[PDB]
Amino acid sequence: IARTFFDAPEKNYERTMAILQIESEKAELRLKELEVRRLMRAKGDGPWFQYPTIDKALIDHSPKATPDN
Amino acid sequence: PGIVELPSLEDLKVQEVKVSSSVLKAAAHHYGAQCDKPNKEFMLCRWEEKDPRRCLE
Repeated sequence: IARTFFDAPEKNYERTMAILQIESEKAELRLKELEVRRLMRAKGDGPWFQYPTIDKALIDHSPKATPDN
Repeated sequence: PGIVELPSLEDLKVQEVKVSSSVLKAAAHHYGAQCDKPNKEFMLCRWEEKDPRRCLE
């Protein structure tokens, strides 16, 4: 029974070790995601949460009729 | 905010061109032909400085 069907205890042990390492890495990455989202929404100087402003290319740089501007 | 700087009347006292509209309109072409260089200097100063107080003289 142990030879034909059941897996070795070392195989299950190291498979469990790899699974635990992968899930611990995923949990740490999720916590880092929450922290970075909070910090960079609060500061607003990151690639995300960048609400758009007016583009500066639409300003006319030519002189006007009245120079007091 | 800051105090706005203004020149006094002593920098604003000059002789005036006390003439009507048609008096200026009749000789306006010779006006633009003869006294052109000081006019160009004054309005280039006005257009680049964008401040009367730096162009008065």
